[PDB]
Amino acid sequence: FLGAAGSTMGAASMTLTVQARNLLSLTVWGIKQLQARVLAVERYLRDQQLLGIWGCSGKLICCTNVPWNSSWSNRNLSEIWDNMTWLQWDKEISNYTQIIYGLLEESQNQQEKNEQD
Amino acid sequence: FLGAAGSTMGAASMTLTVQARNLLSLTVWGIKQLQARVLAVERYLRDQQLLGIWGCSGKLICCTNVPWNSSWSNRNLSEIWDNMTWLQWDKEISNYTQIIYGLLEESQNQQEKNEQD
Amino acid sequence: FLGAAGSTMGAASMTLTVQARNLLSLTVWGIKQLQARVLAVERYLRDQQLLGIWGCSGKLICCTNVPWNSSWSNRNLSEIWDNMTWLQWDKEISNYTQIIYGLLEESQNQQEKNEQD
Amino acid sequence: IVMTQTPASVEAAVGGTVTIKCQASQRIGSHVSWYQQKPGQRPKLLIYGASNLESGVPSRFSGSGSGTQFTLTISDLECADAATYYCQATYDPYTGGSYGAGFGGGTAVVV
Amino acid sequence: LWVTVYYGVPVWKDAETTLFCASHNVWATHACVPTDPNPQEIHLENVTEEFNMWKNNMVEQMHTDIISLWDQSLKPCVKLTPLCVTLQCTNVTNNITDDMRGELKNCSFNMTTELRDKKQKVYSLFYRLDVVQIKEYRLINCNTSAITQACPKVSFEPIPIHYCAPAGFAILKCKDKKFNGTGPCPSVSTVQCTHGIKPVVSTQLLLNGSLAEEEVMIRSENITNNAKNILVQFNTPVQINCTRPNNNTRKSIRIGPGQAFYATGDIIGDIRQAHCNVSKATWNETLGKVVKQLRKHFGNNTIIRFANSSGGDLEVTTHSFNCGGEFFYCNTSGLFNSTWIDSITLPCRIKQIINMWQRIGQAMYAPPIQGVIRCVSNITGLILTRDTTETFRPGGGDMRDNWRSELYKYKVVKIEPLGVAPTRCKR
Amino acid sequence: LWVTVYYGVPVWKDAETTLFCASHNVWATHACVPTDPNPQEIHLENVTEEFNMWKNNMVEQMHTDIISLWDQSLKPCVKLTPLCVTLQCTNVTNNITDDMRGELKNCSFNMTTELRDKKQKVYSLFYRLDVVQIKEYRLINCNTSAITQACPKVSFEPIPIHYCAPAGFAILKCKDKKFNGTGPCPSVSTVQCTHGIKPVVSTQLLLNGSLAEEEVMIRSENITNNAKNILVQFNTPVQINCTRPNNNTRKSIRIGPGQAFYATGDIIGDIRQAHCNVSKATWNETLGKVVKQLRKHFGNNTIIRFANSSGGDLEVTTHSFNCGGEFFYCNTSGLFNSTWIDSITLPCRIKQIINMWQRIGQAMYAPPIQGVIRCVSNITGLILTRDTTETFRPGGGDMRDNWRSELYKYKVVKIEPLGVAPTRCKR
Ligand SMILES: *[C@@H]1O[C@H](CO)[C@@H](O[C@@H]2O[C@H](CO)[C@@H](O[C@@H]3O[C@H](CO)[C@@H](O)[C@H](O)[C@@H]3O)[C@H](O)[C@H]2NC(C)=O)[C@H](O)[C@H]1NC(C)=O
Ligand SMILES: *[C@@H]1O[C@H](CO)[C@@H](O[C@@H]2O[C@H](CO)[C@@H](O[C@@H]3O[C@H](CO)[C@@H](O)[C@H](O)[C@@H]3O)[C@H](O)[C@H]2NC(C)=O)[C@H](O)[C@H]1NC(C)=O
Ligand SMILES: *[C@@H]1O[C@H](CO)[C@@H](O[C@@H]2O[C@H](CO)[C@@H](O)[C@H](O)[C@H]2NC(C)=O)[C@H](O)[C@H]1NC(C)=O
Ligand SMILES: *[C@@H]1O[C@H](CO)[C@@H](O[C@@H]2O[C@H](CO)[C@@H](O)[C@H](O)[C@H]2NC(C)=O)[C@H](O)[C@H]1NC(C)=O
Ligand SMILES: *[C@@H]1O[C@H](CO)[C@@H](O[C@@H]2O[C@H](CO)[C@@H](O)[C@H](O)[C@H]2NC(C)=O)[C@H](O)[C@H]1NC(C)=O
Ligand SMILES: *[C@@H]1O[C@H](CO)[C@@H](O[C@@H]2O[C@H](CO)[C@@H](O)[C@H](O)[C@H]2NC(C)=O)[C@H](O)[C@H]1NC(C)=O
Ligand SMILES: *[C@@H]1O[C@H](CO)[C@@H](O[C@@H]2O[C@H](CO)[C@@H](O)[C@H](O)[C@H]2NC(C)=O)[C@H](O)[C@H]1NC(C)=O
Ligand SMILES: *[C@@H]1O[C@H](CO)[C@@H](O[C@@H]2O[C@H](CO)[C@@H](O)[C@H](O)[C@H]2NC(C)=O)[C@H](O)[C@H]1NC(C)=O
Ligand SMILES: *[C@@H]1O[C@H](CO)[C@@H](O[C@@H]2O[C@H](CO)[C@@H](O)[C@H](O)[C@H]2NC(C)=O)[C@H](O)[C@H]1NC(C)=O
Ligand SMILES: *[C@@H]1O[C@H](CO)[C@@H](O[C@@H]2O[C@H](CO)[C@@H](O)[C@H](O)[C@H]2NC(C)=O)[C@H](O)[C@H]1NC(C)=O
Ligand SMILES: *[C@@H]1O[C@H](CO)[C@@H](O[C@@H]2O[C@H](CO)[C@@H](O)[C@H](O)[C@H]2NC(C)=O)[C@H](O)[C@H]1NC(C)=O
Ligand SMILES: *[C@@H]1O[C@H](CO)[C@@H](O)[C@H](O)[C@H]1NC(C)=O
Ligand SMILES: *[C@@H]1O[C@H](CO)[C@@H](O)[C@H](O)[C@H]1NC(C)=O
Ligand SMILES: *[C@@H]1O[C@H](CO)[C@@H](O)[C@H](O)[C@H]1NC(C)=O
Ligand SMILES: *[C@@H]1O[C@H](CO)[C@@H](O)[C@H](O)[C@H]1NC(C)=O
Ligand SMILES: *[C@@H]1O[C@H](CO)[C@@H](O)[C@H](O)[C@H]1NC(C)=O
Ligand SMILES: *[C@@H]1O[C@H](CO)[C@@H](O)[C@H](O)[C@H]1NC(C)=O
Ligand SMILES: *[C@@H]1O[C@H](CO)[C@@H](O)[C@H](O)[C@H]1NC(C)=O
Ligand SMILES: *[C@@H]1O[C@H](CO)[C@@H](O)[C@H](O)[C@H]1NC(C)=O
Ligand SMILES: *[C@@H]1O[C@H](CO)[C@@H](O)[C@H](O)[C@H]1NC(C)=O
Ligand SMILES: *[C@@H]1O[C@H](CO)[C@@H](O)[C@H](O)[C@H]1NC(C)=O
Ligand SMILES: *[C@@H]1O[C@H](CO)[C@@H](O)[C@H](O)[C@H]1NC(C)=O
Ligand SMILES: *[C@@H]1O[C@H](CO)[C@@H](O)[C@H](O)[C@H]1NC(C)=O
Ligand SMILES: *[C@@H]1O[C@H](CO)[C@@H](O)[C@H](O)[C@H]1NC(C)=O
Ligand SMILES: *[C@@H]1O[C@H](CO)[C@@H](O)[C@H](O)[C@H]1NC(C)=O
Ligand SMILES: *[C@@H]1O[C@H](CO)[C@@H](O)[C@H](O)[C@H]1NC(C)=O
Ligand SMILES: *[C@@H]1O[C@H](CO)[C@@H](O)[C@H](O)[C@H]1NC(C)=O
Ligand SMILES: *[C@@H]1O[C@H](CO)[C@@H](O)[C@H](O)[C@H]1NC(C)=O
Ligand SMILES: *[C@@H]1O[C@H](CO)[C@@H](O)[C@H](O)[C@H]1NC(C)=O
Repeated sequence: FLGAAGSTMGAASMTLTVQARNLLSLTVWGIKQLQARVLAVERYLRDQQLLGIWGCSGKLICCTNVPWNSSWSNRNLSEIWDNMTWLQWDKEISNYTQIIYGLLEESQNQQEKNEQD
Repeated sequence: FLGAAGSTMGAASMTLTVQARNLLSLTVWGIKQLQARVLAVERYLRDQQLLGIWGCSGKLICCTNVPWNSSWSNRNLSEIWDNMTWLQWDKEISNYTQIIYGLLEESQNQQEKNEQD
Repeated sequence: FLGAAGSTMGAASMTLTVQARNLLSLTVWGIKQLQARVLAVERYLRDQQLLGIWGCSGKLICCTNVPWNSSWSNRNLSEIWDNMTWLQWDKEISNYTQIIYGLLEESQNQQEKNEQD
Repeated sequence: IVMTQTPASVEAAVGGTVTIKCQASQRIGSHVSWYQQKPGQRPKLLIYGASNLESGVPSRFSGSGSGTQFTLTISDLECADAATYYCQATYDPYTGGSYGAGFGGGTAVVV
Repeated sequence: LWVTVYYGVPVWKDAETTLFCASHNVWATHACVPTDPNPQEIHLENVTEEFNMWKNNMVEQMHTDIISLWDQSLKPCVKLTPLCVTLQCTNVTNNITDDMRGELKNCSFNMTTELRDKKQKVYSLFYRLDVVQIKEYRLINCNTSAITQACPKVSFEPIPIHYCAPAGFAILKCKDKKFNGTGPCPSVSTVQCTHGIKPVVSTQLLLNGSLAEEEVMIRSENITNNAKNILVQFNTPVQINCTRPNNNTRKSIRIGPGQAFYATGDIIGDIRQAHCNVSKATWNETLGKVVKQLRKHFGNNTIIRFANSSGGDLEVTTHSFNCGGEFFYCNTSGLFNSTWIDSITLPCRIKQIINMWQRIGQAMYAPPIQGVIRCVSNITGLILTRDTTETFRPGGGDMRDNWRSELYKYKVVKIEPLGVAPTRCKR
Repeated sequence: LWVTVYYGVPVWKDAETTLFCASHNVWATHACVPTDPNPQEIHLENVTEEFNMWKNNMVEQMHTDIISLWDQSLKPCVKLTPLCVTLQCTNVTNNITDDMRGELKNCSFNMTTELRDKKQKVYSLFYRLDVVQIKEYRLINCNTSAITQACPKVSFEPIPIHYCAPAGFAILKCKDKKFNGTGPCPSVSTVQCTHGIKPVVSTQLLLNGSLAEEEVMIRSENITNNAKNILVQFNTPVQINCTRPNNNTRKSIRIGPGQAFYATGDIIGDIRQAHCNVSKATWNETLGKVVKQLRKHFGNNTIIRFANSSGGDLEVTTHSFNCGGEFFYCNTSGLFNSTWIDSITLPCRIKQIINMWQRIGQAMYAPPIQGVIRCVSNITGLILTRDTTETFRPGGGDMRDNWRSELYKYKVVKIEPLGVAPTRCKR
């Protein structure tokens, strides 16, 4: 059901409905199933909470109020969307994940709410 | 808390806030409670995931971009909303559920997103 | 990570992204962890279900169609937002919680849906 | 189920150089062999993988490539060394086998 | 005005949940969540909150879990049922001091070998406190409960654990010097996990706990009601040095297929009495501080008398000390012998058959430890009871009163993030 | 440009999770999730991924679960403690061949009856490998561990199981012929569940596993380091036919209320030695292929010598074969007897007292099976160790090195569906 099969980010961005569904889909082999079901739920909810707080809930593609900081990359969109595998991209900017996520939260709480009320 | 008590689809569509809430609401009778709580959560989340992917999240009534295919029914809306019990309706078109759901996902991913970005 | 640290409701309403995240964040000390994880999930989902049914999903601040009934309070907004700690406020109107919540559900099901379809 | 070849036909003077090129529809590492087929004869192997010649093959034949882009350079062309050259994928990325699995070509090299 | 819904509001209410353990040893378990190497503590400005150490359910959870672990860890061990046999037994006299006369006995008996059709004659040296005279003796508790030996590889060291709230919950800590057992305090902070608490098990004198920072604290329910225990927390440690001077050996005796009994062996060197040394001047200053604080509730010119103990069993009248896995029952008299208007040597006894949290129906046998034991501990507080002059003496009781002295600072609350307020806006 | 968030991105990272079982027998459990009758396999074009069979935690889970099941399934069975009695015992000579002289003994003993005040005199024929001479004998392990008989209704057949990842996780399979134990491979597919793996337990020769598809595969860590095992996977099966020719009977002897011991009975017909027949020509071609492949790492003109075994216990020096529930320890010599520059009959022994995964502290007794056993298996690979000439010989070790030969193709990964990229759009 996975992509990144030579699929560059442009094409890969269109297969999101598949990968988004396979996230949820007292014997030795008894208790283990209960523990495994709980784990699957936990991961699902953590991602949904982030989409919620950033205002991306219900969407596969979410444009936000955070500008791209050039310190995060050394390529043009015309280079990455056409030549890079989603998987390669994620590895290249992995060390900025926590920066972007914090900015995304502020971009909602303040910009779309405290300033809108 | 259940409807379909002689309630045709028109009237039944208005009671959705009740039925939508009763979905979530190491001894022999110890471990069983833990297993039962996990099951209740699992069912709740599966329905929420479908509403999310179809763009029906947060709504009780959701109009979509999928046209009704006449091959799915032999009745007018003027006949089913007034004369059929929600329960009867669900049984009559049960064999098309998987068709409609696949169409609903495409109607979002492509029509409301890949074509909007 | 908690507020209400002398923070009146005005200021407190701006820290919601923090408190909203710490809600999700067969040995004696084995089975207990499994039970505790299930509890944390259960509480998270109950609050999300209420936000969903009231049309407040995805938001930290949600204005609704329910008017404030003066029988619920003895103060002006100019008095409570500036002089009361969120915590004090919640205690003062705690006995009306169930009234407000029922009104909020009707304010969606009927006013935003049955009357919009 | 992998290779395509594009030059179709090339002419050169005696002592000159020509090149030909193949592409893979799927990445196949360095798993491309090359053949020389003279008219009326069964084909001869020139190259094992993208960078390796078979013993007995003149040093004037050489090549390289990886992933999906592969080439063959034939220098010091000898008079009347005319042949059709071909590419073969020696790796099947779908089944995992490593054997000739798809073949194609056509170069009309004339000297 | 209109109703506006807010989510993530900083509101909490009192709650009871189970707690997570964070951190081979009998209690350590080695199945706890690794702790946060850089834990956070969040101060709450202008927050006053009410705590009650006597009604704190964290105490009950510590008690329940430690008992359950005791059994989960020691249950899969060798049973000693075959030792409930008439013993032939006489006094050890070969190389002893006067203080040890009658303390040890050399017992011998007919016991099952690897084969069930054969018997072996074996011997073990037992402490007087473990046998009952019927030269014929019975082991203590062969008429009351089954005896299981503890597994020799299991450590009894009081390795600390931390309790952590589940997401959706938090633990509030009362950071307030001079705060007694109950009431509001103006200094509160939020933590997710507690400080590490060592599951130290003792009676009369609390060992290796936390210290008070400004003054000796006297915490009790009521005070004037003399049916309650007084927990006294020192603001300075008193160092106590305990020893078991005899060099012991041990024997492994097969009691049937797959099992062996750890018997005591012979003693190397002369036989001396176990004892604890409490620094004397330190102890005298420490009690003077306790007295000055006690007078605040009894009168500035009231005589405060300290007595040794009430009558009772060893678990009541002697200090209970568990170190190295050995079980000591110390005299604790001479420490409490004054009216208030070098070292103190406390003779101490050793017992191997233990009845502890489950007072009846179950017994555990502490196997011998070879060599000599030296143990140094911090006295951090006292358990006192009260009787012109007030009389106080060492008390005791269930472990809950000792463990609550490390949890008096914590309360469990739940977070209620969803609520409403009137605003000038509308949908 | 602006940050755009994408959800459901096809991104994965290495992960360790527990796996689900999908599929009365001792391992089958009959509490697994029914498998998908039409499972999917999804090919990943242009994906190269790195696998390492020696660091694969799926091996550790198989090992841990199979051991836990062994005990969960055999724990609630009759204990044989009463048989640890001096036995009076002499050789079986009534109708035997030369190869069996001294192999079986007729033992008799005094054992507990339904009533505890009465004894019965019973007998059983034991294999030499199960007793210790003290005409007086002890059973093996009555001086080491408790012996519990396996329940007679429990099957030991190696019924295959499938491992399945939890939602949010996936298993990647390396579909690459000629792929060795480590490194990247260009052919990867995604599955949710593994192929079925039979929990076959053996030593020296791997039975009933998967075959290589193009060439005999030689997989090892290092190769040049002779401290590591070499796993050799055949691309063709070698058929091996094992038998236990004696027609046995069995007896049920009550050992007290609610319990009975399964004793061996009398033997019908003459007594012959158990043995295995390996087709000879097939075996000779199979090793020739192994040798041609071994030379790739040792030299084209290097002599490859095969020796029978190192010294050691039966679990090391003989082939371990479990079939019908009977436990065989086969000679495995003559199969490895060459330098490389009809059938082979392997004499085989039978043992009933088993010490397997838990090497000490526990023993299991295999009850007798009535009648005659004939078993046909596929040799799918070898466990070899290495010592001008290289010398190789059958090896052994913990079961993890045998089970990893069926899991070398799999890796567990986690899905990380949420991430960002710069785009020409904005909110
Ligand atoms: C109060 O805290 C002190 C300090 O942690 C505890 O003392 C420690 O006790 C353990 C157990 O007896 C000692 O460990 C042993 O050390 C010997 C080597 O000398 C080793 O052979 C044993 O196998 C074992 O590891 C530890 O050294 C000792 N620490 C110090 C600094 O002396 C004391 O037990 C605690 N009090 C109570 C009542 O629990
Ligand atoms: C390798 O695979 C083969 C084929 O599955 C295994 O052989 C099978 O072994 C079982 C157990 O001994 C046989 O079942 C028995 O059959 C008799 C009737 O003949 C019945 O009375 C017993 O109650 C039991 O059901 C099974 O027939 C046999 N299969 C074949 C085709 O002969 C072999 O055991 C595996 N090797 C190893 C080491 O596990
Ligand atoms: C059960 O079915 C009956 C009809 O078969 C429903 O009765 C009618 O309800 C309508 C309102 O929807 C009224 O205007 C009619 O006058 C009723 N008929 C009679 C004879 O009284 C009845 O409402 C159904 N039950 C429920 C709960 O909907
Ligand atoms: C605790 O309460 C005090 C007042 O009782 C708050 O102090 C004032 O805060 C405002 C800002 O909101 C300042 O303009 C005033 O000058 C402060 N007063 C003084 C005397 O300095 C205090 O901020 C509250 N604590 C918190 C965290 O909000
Ligand atoms: C694997 O990579 C190759 C290129 O290295 C991709 O092949 C090209 O795909 C484009 C469409 O995106 C076609 O227009 C080209 O003609 C293809 N090249 C050749 C030589 O055929 C291939 O599509 C990638 N695999 C996947 C699944 O995307
Ligand atoms: C007895 O109390 C002393 C004093 O509090 C403890 O020694 C301190 O330990 C902390 C670490 O927990 C160090 O940071 C201090 O520097 C130490 N102070 C001194 C004077 O040494 C001692 O560890 C306690 N002993 C026991 C068994 O708990
Ligand atoms: C308990 O033992 C400690 C040592 O572990 C004793 O303190 C030491 O005393 C010597 C002098 O005899 C000094 O040289 C050391 O520097 C001291 N060590 C420490 C850490 O202070 C202590 O006196 C003993 N207590 C009792 C009551 O006997
Ligand atoms: C508390 O101290 C008193 C006074 O010493 C103890 O009473 C007697 O003490 C003498 C030694 O001076 C003993 O020989 C007597 O046997 C003690 N009397 C009794 C009845 O035992 C008193 O026992 C001490 N109490 C405790 C619990 O130790
Ligand atoms: C021994 O190996 C043979 C050959 O691989 C196995 O027989 C094949 O079994 C598959 C089903 O798994 C069939 O589709 C093939 O047609 C069979 N081939 C032949 C030649 O019979 C045989 O089952 C294996 N034996 C054991 C015990 O595993
Ligand atoms: C192992 O047993 C098989 C049968 O289960 C033997 O193969 C059979 O041999 C006879 C001739 O004696 C043929 O008629 C059958 O058709 C063969 N059957 C099969 C399935 O091949 C095999 O030879 C025995 N192996 C050894 C080493 O003795
Ligand atoms: C490996 O083979 C050698 C050679 O046969 C074995 O050595 C001796 O073999 C003879 C039979 O030819 C026996 O009678 C001797 O008892 C064997 N010697 C010893 C010391 O046992 C050798 O034992 C074989 N090794 C293994 C593990 O089977
Ligand atoms: C105990 O008795 C045995 C004889 O049964 C003797 O050898 C041993 O020395 C005695 N031990 C002591 C401490 O008296
Ligand atoms: C053993 O101790 C008792 C109690 O003190 C004493 O009466 C008896 O005489 C002692 N026996 C020996 C041999 O010393
Ligand atoms: C062992 O049993 C014999 C039976 O004759 C008895 O005389 C002897 O005193 C017993 N010995 C012990 C140490 O109990
Ligand atoms: C065991 O014997 C002692 C003898 O002092 C007695 O006090 C105790 O009550 C007895 N135990 C039981 C359970 O009867
Ligand atoms: C603790 O302090 C409060 C006042 O803050 C006081 O009312 C209460 O009685 C004190 N507790 C005890 C046991 O004296
Ligand atoms: C206690 O003090 C005495 C001297 O009065 C000394 O001989 C003994 O060893 C000390 N014991 C301990 C445990 O320090
Ligand atoms: C403590 O020691 C004294 C001797 O000073 C003794 O009289 C008293 O009985 C002992 N107390 C206990 C509880 O052992
Ligand atoms: C208490 O003090 C007196 C002296 O006033 C002394 O004789 C007695 O032995 C002391 N008691 C203890 C237990 O040390
Ligand atoms: C202990 O305090 C008493 C007064 O209560 C005093 O008489 C005595 O001298 C003091 N002893 C020491 C060692 O300080
Ligand atoms: C074993 O001994 C019994 C007598 O106790 C005899 O009847 C039986 O035939 C013997 N069995 C064998 C195999 O020698
Ligand atoms: C039993 O076997 C041993 C070992 O081979 C042999 O010495 C003995 O003589 C045999 N006994 C009989 C009765 O054959
Ligand atoms: C059974 O016990 C008697 C006791 O007199 C003994 O003579 C006999 O040898 C024992 N028999 C067996 C088979 O152990
Ligand atoms: C049991 O006896 C055998 C005799 O050969 C010995 O090697 C083994 O070590 C003994 N078992 C134990 C646990 O001592
Ligand atoms: C497996 O193949 C890689 C190259 O793809 C090589 O580097 C590695 O050494 C090989 N493994 C062994 C054990 O030789
Ligand atoms: C092995 O081969 C022999 C003939 O050499 C035959 O008698 C025997 O039955 C065969 N055994 C098996 C298990 O096939
Ligand atoms: C295998 O059989 C040979 C006889 O050919 C024998 O010498 C050797 O000791 C046996 N090996 C084992 C491990 O039983
Ligand atoms: C190994 O081969 C030799 C002949 O070279 C033969 O005599 C010997 O018995 C064989 N070894 C085995 C175990 O079959
Ligand atoms: C087995 O291979 C050897 C060479 O290593 C050869 O001499 C022998 O004849 C072969 N035997 C069979 C049955 O093929």
